[PDB]
Amino acid sequence: NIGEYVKHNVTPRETVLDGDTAKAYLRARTYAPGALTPAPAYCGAVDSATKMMGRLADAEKLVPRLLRLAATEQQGPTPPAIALIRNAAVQTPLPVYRISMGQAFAALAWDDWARITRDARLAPDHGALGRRLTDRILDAGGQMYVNRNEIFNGALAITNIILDLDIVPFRRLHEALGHFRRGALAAVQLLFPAARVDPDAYPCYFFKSIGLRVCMPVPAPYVVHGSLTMRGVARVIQQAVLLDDFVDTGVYAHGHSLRLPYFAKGRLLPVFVIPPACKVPAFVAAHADPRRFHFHAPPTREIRVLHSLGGD
Amino acid sequence: DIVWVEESVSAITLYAVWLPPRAREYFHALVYFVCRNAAGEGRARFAEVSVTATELRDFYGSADVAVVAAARAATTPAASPLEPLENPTLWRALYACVLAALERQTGPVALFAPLRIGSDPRTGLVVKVERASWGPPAAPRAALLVAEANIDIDPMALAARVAEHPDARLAWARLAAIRDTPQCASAASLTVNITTGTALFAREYQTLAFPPIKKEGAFGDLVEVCEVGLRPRGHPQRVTARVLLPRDYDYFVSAGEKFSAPALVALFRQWHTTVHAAPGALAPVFAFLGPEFEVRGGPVPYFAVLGFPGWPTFTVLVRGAAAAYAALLGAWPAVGARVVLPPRAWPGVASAAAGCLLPAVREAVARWHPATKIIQLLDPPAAVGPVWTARFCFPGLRAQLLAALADLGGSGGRTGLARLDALVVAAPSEPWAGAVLERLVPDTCNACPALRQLLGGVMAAVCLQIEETASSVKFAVCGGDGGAFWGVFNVDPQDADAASGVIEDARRAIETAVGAVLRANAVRLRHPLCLALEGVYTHAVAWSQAGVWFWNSRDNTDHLGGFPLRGPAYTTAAGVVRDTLRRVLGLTDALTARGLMEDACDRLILDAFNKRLDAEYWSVRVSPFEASDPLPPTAFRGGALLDAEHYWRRVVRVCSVGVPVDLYPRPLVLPPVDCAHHLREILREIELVFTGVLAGVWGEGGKFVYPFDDKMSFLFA
Repeated sequence: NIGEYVKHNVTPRETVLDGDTAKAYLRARTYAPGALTPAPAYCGAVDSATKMMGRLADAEKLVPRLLRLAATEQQGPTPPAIALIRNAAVQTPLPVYRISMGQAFAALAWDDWARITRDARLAPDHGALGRRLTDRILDAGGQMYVNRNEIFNGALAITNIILDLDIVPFRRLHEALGHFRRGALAAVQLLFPAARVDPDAYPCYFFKSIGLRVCMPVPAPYVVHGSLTMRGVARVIQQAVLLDDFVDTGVYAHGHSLRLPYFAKGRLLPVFVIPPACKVPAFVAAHADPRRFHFHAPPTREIRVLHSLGGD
Repeated sequence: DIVWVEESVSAITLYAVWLPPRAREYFHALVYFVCRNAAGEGRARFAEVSVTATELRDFYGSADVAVVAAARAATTPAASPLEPLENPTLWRALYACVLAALERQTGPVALFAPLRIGSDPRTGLVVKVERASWGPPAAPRAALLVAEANIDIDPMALAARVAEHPDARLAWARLAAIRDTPQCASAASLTVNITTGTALFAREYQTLAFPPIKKEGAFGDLVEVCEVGLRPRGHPQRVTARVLLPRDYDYFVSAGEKFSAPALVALFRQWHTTVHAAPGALAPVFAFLGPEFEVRGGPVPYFAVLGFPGWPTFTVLVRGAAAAYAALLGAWPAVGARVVLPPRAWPGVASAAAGCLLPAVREAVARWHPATKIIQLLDPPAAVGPVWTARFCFPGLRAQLLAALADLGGSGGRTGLARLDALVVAAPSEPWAGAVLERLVPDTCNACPALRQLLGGVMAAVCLQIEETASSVKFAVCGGDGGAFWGVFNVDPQDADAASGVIEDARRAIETAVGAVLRANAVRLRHPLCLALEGVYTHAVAWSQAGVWFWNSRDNTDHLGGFPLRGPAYTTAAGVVRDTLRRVLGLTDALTARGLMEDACDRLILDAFNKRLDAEYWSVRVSPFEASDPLPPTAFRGGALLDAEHYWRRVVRVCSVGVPVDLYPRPLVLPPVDCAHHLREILREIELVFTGVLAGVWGEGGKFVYPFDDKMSFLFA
């Protein structure tokens, strides 16, 4: 059973932050509100490894008064430490991205996410609608806009469960994804007890390039802290899925990068698996918000942080 | 025939020091008095005093100092250097010896006090000073000093100076570097504004050796350049002294945080060079002392003028600074305990004081050791309540006993005793005196350990009589030291008027018994003992030797002692410790107490998260004596801020590396502060307190441990 495996193989550890403390935790442990939102153009610090080391040297000349890129997080009425970006209006914490060319790195405060998701956005029952909607779909900056890999920041909280799956007809794939959805939400109800997850209405965002990426909100009112906690969530969802009708956990670590949707090495494009009880344009549109894509995106009073899943 | 005038000495300054012909054991000092008549018009007076090698050694504390050493140390002030940090003890000893010789060879001098001054017209020096019969003194007038100087020391020079002495305070490194290359002060920038009651003086300088960019006022309206010809006896020729006589003010006043010592050293150095560039006179001594002239620094801020310009300056409270200047002849804090006796005279006095005591307290002095138990204490961890608990203090007892035993051993040269006695009498009424004594008594006992031994023995006698009387006045001394002690009564915890009666009767009985015992040991007191009831309490809990918390269950008043207060975070920690102890002892087992204690710790850590980026909040003060983690040369580029570092170094831990918050400009930009480290230290203190409370009120051996790795570490790591 999945109930028994959860009862005997995970040690939930949660702390209930309240009110002002919880709001401070969200704002200081999750990306700034502006970092998510699409912008007319990108502001950031985008360069290869060597030139990035040089820019970091210049910033470390300016602050006295390659994991440091993710570490350069801050607060400020005065602009933060990362403002290396050379723009004052930056807000932290920022997304930090890995790029292939040669390896490049970007620390971005804004981006044109419209141009990233524009080639793959759209204007019966649930299964047929999903199949139909799915059927209906160089320098540092440019090669940024070709591929990007989100870098896991061990200093930020996790708001999206983001699974990388490495697995044939398309009928089988879509039906298997629906069963995957049911199993994963059984797992989520187990792991996240205080939340009312409706097993057939809770969003799972499926992206196919066989290679899949599954993206779920962490249910309110939780956030997840820790690479080990996310590894445990992944283990539980893997077990829940493998104990339901079918026919990677090393990605959660400080500094490890994960290919984002709408980016190539094949391009990750939405595969719409509508929940059985949805009420669907918003689901399709949300497949394009970067807040379903990043580990550390802001969620949408009490906040029960799950910070440990112990066990031998 | 000597001419007498009713004057008042505004300041006593050291002008010249030399050695007369064919002299090898005694030197001479020419001392400059800034005096003022009733009308306040300043006049300049001089005196010549003689010091032998034995007096210098006695005021030095050892036989290392030579008269030839003082001669070269005082000729070396050509005013480009900063000599008194080559040997600060030398200069303190020389200043104290000259003042003692001046009081011994010319008369009882007193700053800001009516004196009759008589001088010899043939020689020109003041020959005898006496205490004037009558006359209202002139009012000591102040001037407001603002002095800011930008001095370009190479940071690697400071790096090397600190590398030679790892615990060096960086103000001392700044001054040592200025001493190495004095031109740094000449080619520095300086803005100075001096506001007296008459006009405003102001100068702004780009190179302090070049004409001012900004001028406002003349330099002849602050001061007056006086040439006075003197004939120092036993020396060949007439010699002319050129002095500055401050019109309508007697001392400067400088603010606390803005105070910079190299700024004033450079400013006075330029004043000295300007005034004494004209030939045909004598160049004064250029000497300054302060906490910043010792490698390990010094706790109390000041800087004393020994020589040019000739008048004080206060790094401030202004009334108290003036009173401490006047009552101590201006030698404190400059000379230290030398303002009472020469250190080499403290052994004998101690011996004499020992010889005059009753044999029992004689043996108690003979055997005294710091850890020796004296009375029936409470042996922590312990808890009392609901009882009537009282705290008592003998306010100022150690200073009183030091003064008394000094006058007892006076059979071992006593104006210092008179100053100490006036301080003791003044402490009950004006707090500058008590604040002085708090530093003076430990420094005196640091001069000689026999004094520690004597004073601890007499304190043991006081403790023994307190216990004896406590037995008979319904009192059990549960803890304390002897000058402050707390205990409990055998009176009904419900009758409060009876309580107050018993407290008062016990207070009178103990005061009488201690006074009688000190009197029988011939230890006479300069003002009679007062036993202060610090407070009445109902419960008390003791967890360490000095860790104790008192609660009064009827008006909800507490007192906490033994809890470290080394930062704002520890202040908040103390606050929550007292709140949670209020709740815990109002709960009248261990389970509910632990629940309340963990709630307190959790709430503490959340509120700490709300201050997760405040550098000043989480910074702890490290003393020159604890180990301190160094920092790369970046702190060595702080500049002027390095000078306001004489005792304490505030340090944060960021992500773990230390940061001296005060050495860098503002706003600080830092990685997130390592709140985990700081909270771990704070919680270690809190667990000591809580473990003691649990073991005292309920006898549980299960210590209080608050799990931090689990449960609320994730917020920071």
